[PDB]
Amino acid sequence: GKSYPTVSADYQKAVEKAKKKLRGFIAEKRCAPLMLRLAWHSAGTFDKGTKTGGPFGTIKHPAELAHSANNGLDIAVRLLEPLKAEFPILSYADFYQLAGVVAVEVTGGPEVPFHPGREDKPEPPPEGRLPDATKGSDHLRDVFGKAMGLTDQDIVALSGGHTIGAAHKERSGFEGPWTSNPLIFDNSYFTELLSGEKEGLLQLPSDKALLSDPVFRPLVDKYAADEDAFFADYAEAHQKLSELGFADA
Ligand code: HEM
Ligand SMILES: [K+]
Repeated sequence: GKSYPTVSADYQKAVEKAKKKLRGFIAEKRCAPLMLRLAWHSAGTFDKGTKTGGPFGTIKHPAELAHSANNGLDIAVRLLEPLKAEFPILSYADFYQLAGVVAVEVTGGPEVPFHPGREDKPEPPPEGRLPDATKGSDHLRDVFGKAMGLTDQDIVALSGGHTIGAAHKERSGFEGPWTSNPLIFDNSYFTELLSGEKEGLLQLPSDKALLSDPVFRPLVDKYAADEDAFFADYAEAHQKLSELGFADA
């Protein structure tokens, strides 16, 4: 149910230019996982019943960066500020979601469709909407389903974002990468989840919840067996995530 707004030709030119500069910047800085996290924490605050939160640029506000869920994302915001300044016509809202799309692309992931037009809104949402890594399936459905409005399939596929990156004990308190190749976007997150705990690799309680839930586990199995299937479902889910509350909800 998306009706994307019209933007000027100059806006579209800046999107295309920004997309290329973001590739080079994110690849050079090796910061794709952090940028994916920044885009996801931007979007993941959307509450469908109130139409508040969502990918509308508020994460750059000190009040939202201060949310404990967002520990470390001020680094992300700061890294992007010089490049953002080369594209004054773009909203921050669009710029951060574009960075998330590019982060997935430059690590070898699917090409997530991107539509411009998000406005930068004045009020950040209240703290507390992002998921708690220590809880399980009911909690994930509360947050992704009841608040954001995403499907069970979306929850499993988007969990596969942890195929890149790592936790840091000084940010969340968890520590280490989920995969042996944490700058490579692939289905390894699910293959590690199936195989048991391997030394040095991370599994959060929220990751493990996917293995015991009757709806989530067949999705984990599909994705571990079929990377192409993972990529298709991932791209659908990331696009939906990046567009919550935008161009209709
Ligand atoms: C399903 C529920 C989720 C929970 C409970 C969760 C929890 C976390 C936690 C605790 C960390 C480590 C933060 C740190 O110490 O640096 C993390 C990082 C990460 N998350 Fe998630 N996450 C979830 C879903 C998502 C989604 C939906 C995506 C993108 C699709 C995502 C992408 C990432 C990435 C890329 C990292 C690594 C960041 C880095 O390397 O700096 N997460 N997440
Ligand atoms: K990987």
